[PDB]
Amino acid sequence: PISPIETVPVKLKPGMDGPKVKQWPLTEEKIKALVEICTEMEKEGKISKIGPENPYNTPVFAIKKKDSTKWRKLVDFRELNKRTQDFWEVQLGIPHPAGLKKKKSVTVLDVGDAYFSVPLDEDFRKYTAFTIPSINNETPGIRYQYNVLPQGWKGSPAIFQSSMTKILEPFKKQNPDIVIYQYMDDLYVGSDLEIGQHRTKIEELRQHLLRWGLTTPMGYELHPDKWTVQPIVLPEKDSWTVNDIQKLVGKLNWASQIYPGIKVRQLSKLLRGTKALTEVIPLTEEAELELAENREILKEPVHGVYYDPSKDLIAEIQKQGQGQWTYQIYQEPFKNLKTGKYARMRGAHTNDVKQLTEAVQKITTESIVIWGKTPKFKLPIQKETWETWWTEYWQATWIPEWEFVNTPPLVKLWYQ
Amino acid sequence: VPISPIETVPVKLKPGMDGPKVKQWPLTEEKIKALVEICTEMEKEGKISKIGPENPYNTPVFAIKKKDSTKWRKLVDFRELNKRTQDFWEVQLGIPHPAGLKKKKSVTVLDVGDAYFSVPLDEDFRKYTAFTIPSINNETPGIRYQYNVLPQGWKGSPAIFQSSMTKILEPFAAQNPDIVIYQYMDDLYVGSDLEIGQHRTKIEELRQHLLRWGLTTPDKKHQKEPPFLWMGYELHPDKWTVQPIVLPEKDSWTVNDIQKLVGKLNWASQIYPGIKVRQLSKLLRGTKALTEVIPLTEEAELELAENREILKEPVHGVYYDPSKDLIAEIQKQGQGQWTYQIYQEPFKNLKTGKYARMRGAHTNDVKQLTEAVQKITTESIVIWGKTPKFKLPIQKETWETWWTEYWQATWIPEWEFVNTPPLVKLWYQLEKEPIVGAETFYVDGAANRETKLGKAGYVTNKGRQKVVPLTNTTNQKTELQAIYLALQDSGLEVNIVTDSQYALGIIQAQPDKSESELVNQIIEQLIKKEKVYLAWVPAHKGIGGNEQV
Ligand SMILES: N#C/C=C/c1cc(Br)cc(Oc2ccc(Cl)cc2OCCn2ccc(=O)[nH]c2=O)c1
Repeated sequence: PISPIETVPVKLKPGMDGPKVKQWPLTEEKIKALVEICTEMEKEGKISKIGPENPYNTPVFAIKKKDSTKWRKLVDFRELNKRTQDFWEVQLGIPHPAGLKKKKSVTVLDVGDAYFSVPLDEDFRKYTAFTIPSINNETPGIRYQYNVLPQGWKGSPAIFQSSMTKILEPFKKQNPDIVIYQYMDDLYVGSDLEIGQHRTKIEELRQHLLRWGLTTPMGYELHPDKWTVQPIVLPEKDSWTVNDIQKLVGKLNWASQIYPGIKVRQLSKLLRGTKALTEVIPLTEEAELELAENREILKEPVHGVYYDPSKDLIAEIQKQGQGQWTYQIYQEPFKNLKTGKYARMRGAHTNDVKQLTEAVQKITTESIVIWGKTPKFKLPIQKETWETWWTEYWQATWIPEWEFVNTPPLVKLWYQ
Repeated sequence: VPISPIETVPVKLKPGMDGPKVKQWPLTEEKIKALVEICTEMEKEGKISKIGPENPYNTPVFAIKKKDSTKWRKLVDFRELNKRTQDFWEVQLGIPHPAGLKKKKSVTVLDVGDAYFSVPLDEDFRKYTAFTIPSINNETPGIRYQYNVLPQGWKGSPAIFQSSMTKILEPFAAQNPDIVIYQYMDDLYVGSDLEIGQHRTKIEELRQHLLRWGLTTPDKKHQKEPPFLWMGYELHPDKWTVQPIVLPEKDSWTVNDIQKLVGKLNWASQIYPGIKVRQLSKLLRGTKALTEVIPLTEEAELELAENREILKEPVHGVYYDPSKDLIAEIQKQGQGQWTYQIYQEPFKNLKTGKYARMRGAHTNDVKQLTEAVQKITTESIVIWGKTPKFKLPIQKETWETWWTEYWQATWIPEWEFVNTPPLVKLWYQLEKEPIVGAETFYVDGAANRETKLGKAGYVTNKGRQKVVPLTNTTNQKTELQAIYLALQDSGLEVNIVTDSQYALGIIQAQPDKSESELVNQIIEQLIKKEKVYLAWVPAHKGIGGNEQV
């Protein structure tokens, strides 16, 4: 391999040093996998062993590709990204098309391998250093740094930008109705075509890229035109106890914060006096009128809620049980950009961590499609547990930022 | 004479920083001669070079007499240089754990002398290492030197030496794959399963190899007969344990004393099953000072007593056998306290350990068990590179009914039920639905947030009403004590209804134990009951409610 022009100069944000993040301990299996992988990548001159004079480190994990038996190496570049990519966001930045979410179908392709063709700027290489950890600190880890553009670093899709635009240009002009957006190592291709026809166009693009030297190792198929903020549902029941009306009034009270108009004032008079919880209550005229106020005002979303590109995206997930989970993506409290639910199977395979991982990946993907950025998650899981088991189910080239929330009181009831 | 033919590691100063300039003219006219001798003997070995005053840099040098007086040693203060030099890769933040080592037929321990002085230093950097022995006096210029090798105490010596040693070893490890070598600082720990004679041979080969590289090794045998007192361990050929731990006896204890105490206890807990640090550590919430005297409690005294009882009879650990299964067993101990043993064999323990929760007010047994399992998973991954088979004192019905309806996501590996009481169980379960015909208490309570006086009260459906006065209480403790009140005044089946999101928060999580006495009482009432249903209604929304101001 040879560079067409000299390596693209890559500097760091002023007053910022390279990432010193420590390497997570690994199982012997994953270590061996990373050792084969890195031996081969070193044989291919993609990476090089480094000395004690390289203080920087960013973690490495071993995750599988799709369903296969091939071990893949995933580097967490989030820190190096925060450091070098914030002004690589502005300088080389790839603008986000706003029409990708309106198209009837969207497919995703992994183009990351392409980055292995381009060499990385020498001066910057020290910052890509990683370590394969030994079991039980019996030896110091194995230390490599990237010679070429590493996957997962967001400087790589920015540097490869021009080339991707070249390769894509003919396909783009031949198909004006197709939206193509590169986020990280992924190509997101939207169309209004029928599913089969969309797959034809997609296979066309695949083979095109393939004969331009771009390898792309049914599949991942998105339908963003089914995506909308999910409304609030008040229960449908034949006979109503006092407790049911309590929950009704409560959920209505919490919901009244989002939408101002609704009022429960006529539903409280049926609970007048001190009732037994299981006492059955009829439904009067006025309360039913205020229920008519209740249901039709909750099926139409709030106004004045707009996305702010400056503010981060925050995603909260709550476990509703039986494999079901719910989520909300929003910048500021009481204002919701995106709202949804997710349902895995009834078991025979899945567990909590699996379902949560798939959920997080889904939500991140949606956010990538819509806002061109990944949300920051508040995760309903113990920190150590996630940090241990998350790589197991992780099928994606990127990683979102995350924290761990310990305290939902009532919200599981309210969002179901 | 240990010179070296080794590739040096390039070193730069922190950007925008020049070399250290610090000077000492006076005193020590006795030790200055020792410095002369030391430096002349260090020059012939090529370790240092005398330099012409071209205006280079300077750092202090002191000659300290060693104890048991025989020879003099030379000390240099590099803190300034270390402040101005670049950052390196962390040599070791960890230690290997003996429980993870593989049992070998022969283990040889070599220590390389003049380790740092046997590794050459980068040329362009050498000027920054310049130190100058003063001259007695009369305004005669002192003798200027600089280091040609890794200076002792320098910032980049351990890492660079580790690298150099690694590379020096690299060919030999390939030539003799049947033996295993570990690097720790200077020390090389070699081991093999082959014949004792073959072992002696290989060891001698390696010794002469290192000596060809300029790294000296013990000339009389390998020395170092097992034990093997290493890093606070006793390493026996077939066994491993902890160096003797002396627990003192005192009339008065300070923060330093309790800290060192809980330290030694922690260090003991790995090989000694049953160690409890909880109350003793609770005494350390007095961290305000250091030399401040802390009076012991009864629980702490009994804790230290039980620990003393545990330590009095020695017990040992066993090494690792990758061809054997890995098992982990957790047993319940005391308030917020758990203990585990990891073993491949029934009576042979790889190690032991403890777990306790220092953070959060209220938590139940299933949760704490889960957390223990997690800690052991992490620990086993770090030590052995895998996750063991867990054997737990919990029924599957229990845990299944736990992680299903627990709001938090959690995962636990393959685990087998073992019956060794106490078995972890659910002491009570709240109803998910209200109780028919059963008395429904409407509870409330409040407090003046200044006077710090409050009231806790209830109004039922059957017409019963009550208000209990409460002194020195806040708004939360009142609305908890209202639930308490409704509990103690109700039959075996009760529907309690509160406007407190706090109280509902505590109760709905279903803690079996807390450190709050009131919450402990509420727990006891919940256990004593049969069917309890907690329900919540928005505060000040004018439902049935209790209004007492
Ligand atoms: N100073 C001092 C000594 C410290 C020290 C520190 C470490 Br880390 C390891 C070590 O010895 C070993 C070295 C390599 C291997 Cl593969 C196993 C070892 O032990 C296997 C178990 N074993 C350990 C000791 C012994 O005599 N016989 C034996 O079979 C020694």
